[PDB]
Amino acid sequence: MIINNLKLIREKKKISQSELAALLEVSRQTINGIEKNKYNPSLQLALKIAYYLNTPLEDIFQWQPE
Repeated sequence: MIINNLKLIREKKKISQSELAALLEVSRQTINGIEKNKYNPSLQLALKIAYYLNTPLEDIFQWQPE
């Protein structure tokens, strides 16, 4: 039903828009893909933020078909 997500990590990190905007050193419009990327964010989507976030993708990776 639900799986771990970097945005949830953001929630865990308690990072607000100003801070997220700080994270957003990558094209935000890429997120706009969420229209169709509403799935758990792709690694490319995840990596850009995950790069900044103190959280390995490996641990983060949700190998869930859902």
